[PDB]
Amino acid sequence: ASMETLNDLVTRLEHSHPNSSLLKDLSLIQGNEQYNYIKWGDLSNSQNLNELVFQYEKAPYPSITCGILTYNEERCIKRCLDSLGSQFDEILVLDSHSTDNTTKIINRDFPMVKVIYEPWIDDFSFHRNKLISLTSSEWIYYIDADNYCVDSTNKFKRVAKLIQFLSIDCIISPMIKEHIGHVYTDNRKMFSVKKGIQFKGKVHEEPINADGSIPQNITVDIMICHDGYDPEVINLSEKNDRNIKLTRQMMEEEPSNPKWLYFYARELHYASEDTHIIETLLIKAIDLYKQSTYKRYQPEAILLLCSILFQKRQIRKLNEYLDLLEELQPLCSDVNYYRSLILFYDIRLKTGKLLDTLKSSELENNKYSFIDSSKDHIKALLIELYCSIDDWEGAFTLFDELQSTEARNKFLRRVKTINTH
Amino acid sequence: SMETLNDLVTRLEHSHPNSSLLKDLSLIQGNEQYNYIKWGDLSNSQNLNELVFQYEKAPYPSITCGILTYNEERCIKRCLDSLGSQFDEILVLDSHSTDNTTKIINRDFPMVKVIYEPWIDDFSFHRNKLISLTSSEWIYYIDADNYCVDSTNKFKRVAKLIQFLSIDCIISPMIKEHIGHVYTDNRKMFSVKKGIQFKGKVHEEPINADGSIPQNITVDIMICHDGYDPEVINLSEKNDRNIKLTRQMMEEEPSNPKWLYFYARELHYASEDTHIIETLLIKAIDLYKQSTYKRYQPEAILLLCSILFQKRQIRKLNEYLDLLEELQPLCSDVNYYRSLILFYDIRLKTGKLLDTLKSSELENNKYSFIDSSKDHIKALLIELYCSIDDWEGAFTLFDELQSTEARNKFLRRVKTINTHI
Ligand SMILES: O=c1ccn([C@@H]2O[C@H](COP(=O)(O)OP(=O)(O)O[C@H]3O[C@H](CO)[C@@H](O)[C@H](O)[C@H]3F)[C@@H](O)[C@H]2O)c(=O)[nH]1
Ligand SMILES: O=c1ccn([C@@H]2O[C@H](COP(=O)(O)OP(=O)(O)O[C@H]3O[C@H](CO)[C@@H](O)[C@H](O)[C@H]3F)[C@@H](O)[C@H]2O)c(=O)[nH]1
Ligand SMILES: [Mg+2]
Ligand SMILES: [Mg+2]
Repeated sequence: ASMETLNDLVTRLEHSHPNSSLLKDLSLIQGNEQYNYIKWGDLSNSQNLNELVFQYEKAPYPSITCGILTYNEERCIKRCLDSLGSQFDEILVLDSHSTDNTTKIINRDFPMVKVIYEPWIDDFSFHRNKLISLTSSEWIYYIDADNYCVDSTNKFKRVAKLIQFLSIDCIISPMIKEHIGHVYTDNRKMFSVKKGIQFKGKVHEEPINADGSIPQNITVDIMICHDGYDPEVINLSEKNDRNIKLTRQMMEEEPSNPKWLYFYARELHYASEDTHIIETLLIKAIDLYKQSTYKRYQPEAILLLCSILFQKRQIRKLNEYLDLLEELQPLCSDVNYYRSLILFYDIRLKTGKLLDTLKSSELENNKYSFIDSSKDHIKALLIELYCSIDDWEGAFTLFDELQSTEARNKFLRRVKTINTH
Repeated sequence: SMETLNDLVTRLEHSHPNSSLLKDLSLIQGNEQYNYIKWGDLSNSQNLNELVFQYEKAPYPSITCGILTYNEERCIKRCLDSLGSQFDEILVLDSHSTDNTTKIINRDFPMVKVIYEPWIDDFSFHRNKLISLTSSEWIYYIDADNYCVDSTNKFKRVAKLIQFLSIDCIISPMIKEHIGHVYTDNRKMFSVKKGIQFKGKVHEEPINADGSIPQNITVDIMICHDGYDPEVINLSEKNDRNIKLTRQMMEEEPSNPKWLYFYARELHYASEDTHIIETLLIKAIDLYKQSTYKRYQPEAILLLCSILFQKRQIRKLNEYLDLLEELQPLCSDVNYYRSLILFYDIRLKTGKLLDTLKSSELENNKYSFIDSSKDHIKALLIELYCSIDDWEGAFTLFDELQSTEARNKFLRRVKTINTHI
């Protein structure tokens, strides 16, 4: 009863059965090489592998309930429901007594959907834990009313079947694409309801194991869209205020929990509040993380602080927090991202000083050339320096001053390419 | 009592802003150099009044315009038309043109006198023969591929002024090449009463009767030249002519650096071995040490510098920049080259930064908590590409971006660039 990774199993099947349902389901799991499973024999024996593949073939699909919180979502509720298809065995909408057409649109166009009511009490976990309560299926998947699936393809059913069949203990995250096109992978939206999992936290809630441990998240190749942060459609300030209210509530409940300090900092940052207050909150959070087994968001907190420190040019302090992050997360790309930002800033600074020194040492200061009386060669070098530091206005300005054809070409060439290309 | 031409200009700018004297003085560029003898005290408004009226009243010296021609049917009329009726005598010395050159002159310009003299590979001999044939006080030389922009009687005025103030010099109009570059030390106009003679078979120049090198004064007269326009002229043919005559001068006057500079320059135009050119120029610069003749040394040093910069011999380049600074403290080209060195090193740094980031962080199991797609890193690389003027690389990565927040900076650059057209 050996154990190997999902990726190891993938390899075998990519030789043995490239059209097996098992391989097709496995390849929905991202980061396959993480995560282990237990085999019940020698799978390099082609008979045993055929029996595994065939046993997956005829295994049942777990039942899955889709749970949806609603409050005043007439804008998008139909978009949401239509995107789900017919995968799910049940669709519960827990509505907080909407005064728009939300429930009318549901009753009218979606008679299969069950609508339950529960008044809002400023606790996302309470509402989501109520949906768990009402679920008949083996699994739940949560989608929000301002979300919609692109490529349904029965992938929810398939993922549930695979995870259950291979006895993997986890929460499942689809990918969630914001309206700007940025994709989030740690969402924690789909799990079995038979293990005593409960959400905790009034906002920025997450699923917690019944023993209080933090479950492993596995991201799957299912794309969900969101427009809840699109300023053309919604009042971003209203939601930022909702989040601040509930985050503050959570801080009062759970001081010394760094999670809420980070989110408080993050929300004040969206509202363009005093960065020194944000800075102090993040420093306190990072310090609190050291008392905590809970590590989620520590990287994100360090990186928000970094963004502020870089902006304030506190390079020494910034490097100390990058070093800390490098230690906590050896393979995190963001460290060298920031190390690179520091280097580039200094490069542009050096360039700017060179430009200024040249300009004002031969600012027509009587001094004479032997290469060009018009000093167009110096002007042309200054132009290159301007483009180098992304000061195109200064470039265009001095370009107009050029009294030549050879001097003008280098810039004209470059400009032509941009318009066309 | 003696003072500068600039001093007289100052006095007159207050007293007599419409005097001929001041109008004529202002044709002289670099007035602050050069001196003259006042006759007493010009802070007296009557003395100055008399000087002014004396100048108003003084005669214009006679000027002959001398032109060498060989097969200039293309441009001889453009040339003669541009001269106007200024001159007291126009002499063409023709080397037995086979084209229509002299027919055009005799048909369309009957007052012009045409003399013939077989070409003997010696520009000085031909120019001195023009001196012999001159009836005026002054000679001004123009070539057949030259044409005055706007006469304005400036030649007669310059001659009047220089003679009235007893200034000992050669006169240079400004000569503007087809590319748009202006040369100021051409040495084309002087009195034929002082035993001046041209020397050198090519790149010839006027020499005082005692062997000394006259002072050059540039005047605000624009002359155009298209004799280096490859559209119209066979440059290689002209280059071969000059190398031949230049080699003859090196045999006559070895150890005269002038001819080493010109031989190097000509071999360079013809893309000959840069090591040979370098060796010639180093030799020339070393011969300058032995000579009071300093003309073309700055140009020799700068040609060498161009070559050394191209070969990336930065230490040697800096020695020759330091020499040029010691010789020409106020020459702008030293700082130009010092800036080129620093800009090149900066771009190298930027290039290595780009290469290091891209190779360590893209597509290789390192992860981000900022953006899982790594578009923030790609966005920074795009910035680096633009900084070093590699837009094609920038365009390529730009297309990989999925976030519009990531796209924004490059889009606005390009958008703002676009509106400037
Ligand atoms: O009083 C209320 C307010 C909202 N709702 C519903 O709950 C869902 C919450 O998502 P909403 O779009 O409002 O919050 P958002 O900031 O976009 O979501 C994140 O933040 C949420 C809160 O942490 C999280 O649940 C979500 O998954 C994140 F993406 C949505 O479908 C609302 O209709 C409600 O029923 N009653
Ligand atoms: O065999 C010949 C060849 C040319 N000529 C004439 O001499 C003049 C100068 O020649 P050209 O303009 O071709 O020489 P270029 O290289 O442009 O002039 C420089 O180089 C010249 C050579 O030092 C210098 O005189 C000139 O002022 C510089 F700008 C021009 O008007 C020709 O028609 C000639 O009469 N017999
Ligand atoms: Mg939402
Ligand atoms: Mg010419």
